[PDB]
Amino acid sequence: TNLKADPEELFTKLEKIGKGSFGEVFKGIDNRTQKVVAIKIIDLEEAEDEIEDIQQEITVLSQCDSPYVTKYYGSYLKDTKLWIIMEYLGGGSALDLLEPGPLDETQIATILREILKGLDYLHSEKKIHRDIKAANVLLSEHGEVKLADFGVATPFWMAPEVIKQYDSKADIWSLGITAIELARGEPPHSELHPMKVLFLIPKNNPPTLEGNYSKPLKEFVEACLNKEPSFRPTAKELLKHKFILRNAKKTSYLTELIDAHHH
Ligand SMILES: CNc1ncc2cc(-c3ccc(-c4cccc(C)n4)cc3Cl)c(=O)n(C[C@H]3OC[C@H](N)CO3)c2n1
Repeated sequence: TNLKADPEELFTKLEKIGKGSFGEVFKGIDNRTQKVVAIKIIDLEEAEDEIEDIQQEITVLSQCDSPYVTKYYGSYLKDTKLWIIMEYLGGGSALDLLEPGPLDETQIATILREILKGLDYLHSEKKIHRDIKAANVLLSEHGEVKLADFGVATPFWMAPEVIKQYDSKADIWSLGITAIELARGEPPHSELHPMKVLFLIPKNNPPTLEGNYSKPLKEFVEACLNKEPSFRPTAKELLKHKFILRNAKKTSYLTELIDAHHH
């Protein structure tokens, strides 16, 4: 977290690539290497109790060294603005890639498998992602799949025990919801007011995947979406799930999904 270096000099800020947590995010250029980066700019005068959450997310990202976690390159403070520099992933989010139409089960399994590799990494490091969902899964222009936007230490992807106040198995529930989101376009209860969903997730039976999907995909979802966390499999075990093994293919095939999105 460098305090003398000037980030206007080190980076060229390009177009906004969305609003993230706590500030605007820009495509940018590292002027020394010409590599494309993602730049989040947070106004610290506009942040109340958020500054502690920002620092905690920086710390966690700095401790991750995995091809399945968006890389953190550093941060800078210029007058009142914190610049956070991260790996730029040109494929967009998995949520973005749902827009042209439905994924097939090969694409779903490939994305889930790469998410599981990230979760296996994090849980083996004694970390919890805490916000697994399609919008937080970023793809490189080559089809590599990475996790982003860790949750701080909207309810639709939250495990019931998280809502009732848990461990890494909460990520497995969120993965199940993400599986449904990748199959259907949106999570269970997405039509409902969030405050309704807050009491439905604890109260109701767990969601199931409805529609003409393979039984292994439906069983993948069911295994993740058990109200009892100890009954959920680990990420390691789910990497061997028949749905994953029978359907996932090379990640480079996902470039066809990325091109379809830039139709
Ligand atoms: C479309 N390619 C693409 N490539 C790469 C990144 C990277 C980040 C990123 C993540 C997290 C943070 C970060 C790190 C520590 C603390 C705090 C408070 N934020 C900083 C950035 Cl720079 C991003 O915001 N986006 C955009 C986003 O929009 C929201 C969506 N949920 C995920 O992607 C990216 N987008």
